[PDB]
Amino acid sequence: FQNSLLAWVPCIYLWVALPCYLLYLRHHCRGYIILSHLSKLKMVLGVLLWCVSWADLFYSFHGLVHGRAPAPVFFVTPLVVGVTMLLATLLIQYERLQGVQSSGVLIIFWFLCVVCAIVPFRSKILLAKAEGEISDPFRFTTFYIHFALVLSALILACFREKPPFFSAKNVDPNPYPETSAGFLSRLFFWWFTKMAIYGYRHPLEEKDLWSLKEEDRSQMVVQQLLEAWRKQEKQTKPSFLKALLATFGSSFLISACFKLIQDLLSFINPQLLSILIRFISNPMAPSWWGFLVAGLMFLCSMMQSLILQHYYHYIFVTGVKFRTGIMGVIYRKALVITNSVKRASTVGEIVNLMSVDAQRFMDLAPFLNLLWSAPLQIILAIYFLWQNLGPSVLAGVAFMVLLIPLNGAVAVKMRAFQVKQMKLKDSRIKLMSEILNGIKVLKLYAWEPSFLKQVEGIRQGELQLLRTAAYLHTTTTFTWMCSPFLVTLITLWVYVYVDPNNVLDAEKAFVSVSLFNILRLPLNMLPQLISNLTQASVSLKRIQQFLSQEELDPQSVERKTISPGYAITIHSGTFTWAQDLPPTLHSLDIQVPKGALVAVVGPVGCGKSSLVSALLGEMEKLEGKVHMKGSVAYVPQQAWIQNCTLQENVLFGKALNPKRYQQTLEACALLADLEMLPGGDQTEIGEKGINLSGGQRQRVSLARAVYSDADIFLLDDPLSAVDSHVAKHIFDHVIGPEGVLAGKTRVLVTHGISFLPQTDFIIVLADGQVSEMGPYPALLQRNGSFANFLIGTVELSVFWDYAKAVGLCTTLAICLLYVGQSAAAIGANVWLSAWTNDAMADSRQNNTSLRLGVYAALGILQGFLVMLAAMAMAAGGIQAARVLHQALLHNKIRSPQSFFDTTPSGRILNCFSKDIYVVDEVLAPVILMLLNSFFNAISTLVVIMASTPLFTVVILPLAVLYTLVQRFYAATSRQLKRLESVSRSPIYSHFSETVTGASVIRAYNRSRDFEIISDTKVDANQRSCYPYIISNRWLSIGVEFVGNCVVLFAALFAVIGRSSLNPGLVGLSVSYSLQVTFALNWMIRMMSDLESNIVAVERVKEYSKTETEAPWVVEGSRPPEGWPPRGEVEFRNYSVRYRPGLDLVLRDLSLHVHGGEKVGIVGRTGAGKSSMTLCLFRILEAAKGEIRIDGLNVADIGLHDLRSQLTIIPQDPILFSGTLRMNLDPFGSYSEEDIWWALELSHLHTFVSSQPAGLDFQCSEGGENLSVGQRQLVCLARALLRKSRILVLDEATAAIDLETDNLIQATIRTQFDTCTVLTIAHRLNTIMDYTRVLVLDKGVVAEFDSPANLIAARGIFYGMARDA
Repeated sequence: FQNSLLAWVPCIYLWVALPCYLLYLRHHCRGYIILSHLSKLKMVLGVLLWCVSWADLFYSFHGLVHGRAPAPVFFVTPLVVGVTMLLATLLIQYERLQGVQSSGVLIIFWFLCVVCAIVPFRSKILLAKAEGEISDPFRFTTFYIHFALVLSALILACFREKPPFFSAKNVDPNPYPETSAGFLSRLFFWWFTKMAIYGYRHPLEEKDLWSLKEEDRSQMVVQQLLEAWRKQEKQTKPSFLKALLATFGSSFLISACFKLIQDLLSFINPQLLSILIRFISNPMAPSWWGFLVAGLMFLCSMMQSLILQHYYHYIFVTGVKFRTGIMGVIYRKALVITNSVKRASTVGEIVNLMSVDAQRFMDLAPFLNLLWSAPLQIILAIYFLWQNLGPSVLAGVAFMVLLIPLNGAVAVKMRAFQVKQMKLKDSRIKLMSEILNGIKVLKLYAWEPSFLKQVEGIRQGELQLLRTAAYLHTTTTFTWMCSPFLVTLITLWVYVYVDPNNVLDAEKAFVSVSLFNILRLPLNMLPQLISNLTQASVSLKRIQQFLSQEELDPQSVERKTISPGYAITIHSGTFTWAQDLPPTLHSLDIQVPKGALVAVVGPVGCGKSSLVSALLGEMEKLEGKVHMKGSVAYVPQQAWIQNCTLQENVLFGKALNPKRYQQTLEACALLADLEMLPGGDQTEIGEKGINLSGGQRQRVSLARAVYSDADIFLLDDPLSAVDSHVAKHIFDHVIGPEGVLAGKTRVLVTHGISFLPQTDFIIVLADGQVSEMGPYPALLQRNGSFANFLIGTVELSVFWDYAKAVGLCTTLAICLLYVGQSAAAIGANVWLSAWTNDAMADSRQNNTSLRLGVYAALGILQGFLVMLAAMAMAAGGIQAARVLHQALLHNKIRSPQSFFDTTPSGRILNCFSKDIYVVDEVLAPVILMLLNSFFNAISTLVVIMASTPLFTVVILPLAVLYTLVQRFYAATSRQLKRLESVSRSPIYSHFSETVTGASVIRAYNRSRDFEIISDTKVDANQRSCYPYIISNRWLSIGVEFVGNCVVLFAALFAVIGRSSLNPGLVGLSVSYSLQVTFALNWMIRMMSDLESNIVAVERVKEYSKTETEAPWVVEGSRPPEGWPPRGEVEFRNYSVRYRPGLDLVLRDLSLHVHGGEKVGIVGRTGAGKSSMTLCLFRILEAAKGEIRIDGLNVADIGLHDLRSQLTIIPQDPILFSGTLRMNLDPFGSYSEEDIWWALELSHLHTFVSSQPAGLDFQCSEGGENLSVGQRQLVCLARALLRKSRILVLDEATAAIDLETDNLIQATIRTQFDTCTVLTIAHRLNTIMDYTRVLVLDKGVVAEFDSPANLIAARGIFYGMARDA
């Protein structure tokens, strides 16, 4: 009694001298004392001094068992001398961050600790060996480890550290706001709030993120990991694992003690719950016991949920440096791997070495501690269950383990139904892409119903396949909602029936419920652990074998010594691409003097590229030596271009000299290319840029080499794909004698001939052996081989649109079917909470059978009302998918052709691809988990208010706080993930190059510059991944504060009303409140996935509203059938426009055409003739005037009763992939004997009759498996299949030979001589045989008469005819 009271004295010194000392530490303002061995070894005497109170504290809790109760303030002292230790070992770490060499407060604090211990020390030592023997060994052997360590800390406290030598300000813009943050505003992540608020009001941009602290930069993590790798390589067993284990494994032990002292801190709270329950069952205990056990119960869950949010802050940051020091030691390897290794792989398979690999190393970081933590708090969380419910928790753990197989078999059965839904979805999207590509022709044959039905036919299969792939989410909401009940049910059923006298009471039931909740989380997240450890040790082997490749940098060329006058000197060398292959170049004796233009020529493949590769060092030199001196400019055969701007490629790491840059552009014949390029020159080139022509690319490479102005110019025939005139001009102004590169050494490798006469010097290779080395005439006269060779949020309207699509008579059957299961769960819990209040003295308390039955058959009802609601939600999700996709199709199909002209077919397809996939198979389970987690946080919070009603008064501000933190978090964590997505891609797009073009980089000795560029591209990703690691901690602090104020109040209001409560409903109210923060984290995760995934359904509903003209059939205004060959198609003041709001394309046009007569439409380009083929077909709806067919107003018919009476031969020949039968009659109303006859008229009969498939011939993606003329014969065959009375031919003589043209015009003349044939053309010779010709000019009719009369009229057609 007289020692515990004394133990408080130092522990009350810190907590009163802290606020008057921390404020002092706001007066140095720059300390940063360096972490030496006297500090990191000093703040670890804190953690052990804490683990020696925990071991002492839980010995008191072992007094509840065995009945022997310690003193009331005898388990409190270990819990206050175990928080000042977590405050000592934190003032040590925070004083170091300031400039406090001698602590002052901490030294006298340790002095107090030792002095306050001496009196208890001198209270047992005189009674230890004098009295006798051990005498309670635990407290006697624990009081010294809190004296040995306190004396060690006192010794290490009165020391003095080195001077701080704090740095300068060193940063003008906004820095990381953790450096220079308070002690409270750093424990609670309060420094992020300034961004969160900001992120709510404005859109975050890369200009707002935080500059990295210096030790986190991209170049200072790869530099430390490189040194470890090199030190490992010196060991002459090169393994990579221990290199980064010795690199980061010291910031991974700082995160393995937070995890420890948070795993140990989470088992206190069940024990305090047991104390509280035992207290309420006793009516004589003073209330301040209850208030003290309800106060500790919150200040022990507010530092178990604070140490955990700081373990995550250090293991996520150490994971952003696993994959930053690895994406930089690979990129530093990609620049030195020999070319054999590069050619024995794929450029895109090494990109995957950090795109796919080396990025799951940041996923394995969080899980790398569950390797020792998850076992630790199973083995421990069972030990506490065992002393509560005895061996009857073998079943409650066996079931929760057995739940891993029967929940991992429903993650590989959800891959059999997840690939079958990917092949089918990709077939559907391929059909959709084929429709969107050619929609013009598919709109104007009135084939819309056929292809629409064909798309619905294979959407039906996908929906039917989701009818069985969404009944495996019924089995993922079971083990999440009905497992917490079923473990309790199995445990209690075994417990009450393994022994008749196992009385079930309040503590046994509810503290063990709490321990089951603890045991749950580390137990269901072993599957992910094994998944990662097995799929991220495959990655490590790939990275290890890549880094253990062969680097070719053996100084293969001496850049120092040459006999004066020569630039290149090869001395009998031999070269091969790889040692296994036979040598490619043998015994080369080459003496290229300075400034000389040497042309290296020979038979095609005689060793031309190999010579340049050897001179650059790319070839493995088997024997010999090469001495080349000077800066080398290299022009590769296949030009390599950065994903950058044409000025930066041509600059290529040189200072912009505009006087010289213009000269290089003019000499390399690039000033011409600066005109027709979109942006001029600053346009991007490459994959995100514009595909330049091959000649343009190789001239860009030549310009890069020329502007580099190096000493030597190695050339690999850059003018292969360049026109002769351009090639000769380039040779004159750049390469040849009069060119700029006159005083510089040159080397030429070529297949050509015309450059040899202008050459200064020529070397002839002979199968890897130099044959002749002489000038052009000397070699020519010898008759050698040379002679022979010559952003906001979503409104309620979106959710109501989704609910209406699902069916608001099925949205009800879900939102009042979780209410039923919520009520059944509350009822089962209340029934248990009345079973634990057994008849405290009565023999007839033998209704264990009844009490167990009305609990089993009432938690089961809570099962059959979540499967019956998960199934209803799955059915509603697939119904919404079907309805929304049906609307999307039936709208975009009927959309006017103007919408397709405006919008590119790429923006259309993503909606059918990525805005429906989200609607189809990620919204259904996100809704389901948001409903799972909302009806767990509501039952939990209405079983508390039902027991202690006063508690309700605190739920109004703890809901304002929770919704406020969600509104502020989701509005920022949404922008940081978008902002991270747009910056993760450039790293890989930059690693794509520097692998393909590492030879060019090395040639301009430009490897350091590219390392710098990769560092600043990894660092821009890293500036946006450091937030979103802290917006998730500033959230989990504002959610584990709401979830721990509920813990405080559910106990405070249960001690306040202790006279009406009983040991039962308080155990429920309290133990069922510890996991109110596990359902508030899930309801924050899902409420923000949902808020972002649901913009897509309002996009799908936005694009389903675009205006359309959709009278396919009127069925009430049907024109008379049996259409006659009257052909009396007459315009009447007709006027049309492509775009609503533009000028009149055809103004006041008027004509009358009799049946069968041939009328031709000709004119200048842009006269609107094309749109004329679109005005009879009502593609562009009649604006002014009208159009009449046989005296009938066309504007009064269903569109598919208009277009199904007119036939054309459309401009673009489109063949939709499938059988050739489909491409001739999609509606399938044509007999097969007529089809073949049409193929004889089409003159395509020979092809189809010869082919084995015949009527089932397969077609590729739009007529690339068929020649052009075959495509036009297919169109003509469609025409003969239709054979209406009106035909509108469309200019089919543009890019085909005459023979096909002969066939098509002959068939038109013969077969359709009984039809009204309208024809448009630019080739008048096609229409010279037509009876009458119509000529349009400026959208108004000018001449309309016979070809002879129009020629006789001396008109525009007469002038146009002379032009042909």
